Amino acid sequence: IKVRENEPFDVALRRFKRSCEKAGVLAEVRRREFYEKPTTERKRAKASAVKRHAKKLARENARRT
Amino acid sequence: FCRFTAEGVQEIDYKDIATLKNYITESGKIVPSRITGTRAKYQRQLARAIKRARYLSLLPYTDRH
Amino acid sequence: PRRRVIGQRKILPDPKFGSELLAKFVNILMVDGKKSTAESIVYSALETLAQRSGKSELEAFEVALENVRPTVEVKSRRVGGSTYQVPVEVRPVRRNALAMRWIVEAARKRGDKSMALRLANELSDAAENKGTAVKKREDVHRMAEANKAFA
Amino acid sequence: RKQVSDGVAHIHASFNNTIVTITDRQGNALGWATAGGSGFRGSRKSTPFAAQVAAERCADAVKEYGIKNLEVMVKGPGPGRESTIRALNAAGFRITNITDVTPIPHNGCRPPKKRR
RNA sequence: GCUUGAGUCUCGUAGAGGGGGGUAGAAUUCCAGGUGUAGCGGUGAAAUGCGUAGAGAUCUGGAGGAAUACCGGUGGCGAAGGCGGCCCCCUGGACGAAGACUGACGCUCAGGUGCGAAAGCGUGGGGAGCAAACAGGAUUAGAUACCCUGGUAGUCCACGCCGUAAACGAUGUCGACUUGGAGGUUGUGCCCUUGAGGCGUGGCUUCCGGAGCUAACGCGUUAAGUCGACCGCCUGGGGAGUACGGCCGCAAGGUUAAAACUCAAAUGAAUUGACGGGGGCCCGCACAAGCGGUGGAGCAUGUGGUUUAAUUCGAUGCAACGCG
Repeated sequence: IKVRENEPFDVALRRFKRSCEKAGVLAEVRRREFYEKPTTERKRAKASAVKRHAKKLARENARRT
Repeated sequence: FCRFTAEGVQEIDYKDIATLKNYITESGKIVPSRITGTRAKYQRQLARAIKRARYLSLLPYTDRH
Repeated sequence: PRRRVIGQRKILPDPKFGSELLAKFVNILMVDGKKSTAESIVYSALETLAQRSGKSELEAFEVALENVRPTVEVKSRRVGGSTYQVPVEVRPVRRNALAMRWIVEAARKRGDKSMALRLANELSDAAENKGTAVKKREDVHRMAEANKAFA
Repeated sequence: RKQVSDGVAHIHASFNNTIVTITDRQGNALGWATAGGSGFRGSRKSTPFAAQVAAERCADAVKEYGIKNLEVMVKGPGPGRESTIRALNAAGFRITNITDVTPIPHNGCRPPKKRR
């Protein structure tokens, strides 16, 4: 959340920011309590994660060519 | 993806921040086992080790300071 | 133009001193297909402004529209919802086009005696930064430059 | 005036405005500017450009403090939070570091349920 | 008698299981001050609102209340509801290793009893945030809605009460048997920790799939497969989980629970379309860039209406109207 970024920088270099939390928590906690959608969204995305693992397992195809 | 707890007898302690400072990030917040290996059992044990550290001020809750 | 990215169409130059630009000016001024009277009108207007200004017709046209050729123009690229004025910088041929067309509509308006005198006095005002066509240029330039918040 | 040496530059970047303020080691304000005050009343002040205009207009009014180098420190999400850094750089302030204190509750108050 | 069911014991393990008590940090709000200024806020845009009494911003100090960022994981625990900061106290269960002990001590249960999210109710505290009701602004044809600014009960704590939920894997509990694959998590035995290991076996567990079953979707060793035991429940849709009566409750209401009358359907799963202010790709003067027109005037002509004795008949959304 804090970087010196030595003046020979010329850069943003704040990949720490969008790599660690800043938006991953803030823009989704800014509102919306609802107490129950976390589990719903959780298992939607988790079904998609297991589906990615299924893709990685069964990724052997013919390319239509 | 090395769990230091594979050869680490004398299981996780809250005084060995020398060893604990590797399971956190620049901010002071615990890292996920999906990215640092760390078999889930020891990940939970080191989670509460880091929490007790933070209580004893051996680690910061955030990098606000 | 869905699939077509088509190019340009051939245009023959000036029968007077050769100028594709002045031919395009003739074709922007032409009405009913009267190319002969269109080129005659432009010929007399440029030669009258040339005796006035003491520059040849090509240079008079050049730095008399160069004060009306625009830089940025406004478009409505609606994204994520409502439509708002994104200013696109205009390509050079679009500059030529908009400039000539504003001058020609300015001459259609501003009626003094005859279209020749109208257009000639008009691009004299555009050479000295005074006409309704250059006022159109500057009003597009402040219709943009107030929407820079979109780039 | 008071010839202050160096300072910090807070960018409270919200979803609507982008408040730029300049402060010092001790945390006292020397001047400020905002994308809503710099024109851009409404739909434009929630854009990244108006944010950099605010940063320029806040580089204004601190030329009288001789502030040499700036510790830019941002806060919150929004279209700003990067264009204000660009402008605080292009204004000729030696950006010595780019940190933030963007506040994160450790699961504290319940947030408003807004926006159906 | 017996040990293969069921238990007890010795050693440990994992855990947001439970109740009681402390405590920490981030953060929102409030209070006081410092600096500083005309804006803040909010939205699709606004406006109510806040602000020159000097706010929003930044800083320091103080108060108080609720929930515990990351760890976080179809990960764990629990009968179900449900339970997630850390620490302490009392406490339940699960399960693994080996060995011993009892010797059918079992399974299921009407009525009965107990626990039972949230809302809600009584008594007393508390009250930061959020927020029914409420008020204002805005939208709209109206808008007692969404949206915005506020905001009371309430959410919080103790003690009672209610006793319902899509209380839902919509899947009663117990036991046996019947091909597989990859996982997650928690035990443990063996071999070389020979160096992040390999071979077995217990528990809980997520996903695909075989035989079978099913109306189909699907279930598929955690069955909706093959069976056994006990329980609950159903018998067309609406009337109706309603009325009356009983029991409970302070009240809200809960539980048990009909009838007349009326319809010949209501319903499930899947199929082909059509449609979407669903998604992806694409095309047309469809739009965008541009030129010229119509709508205004006069006239030609066709049409509706009116008129007349007749103003023949027909086309009369695009796809009728200078049309037959």
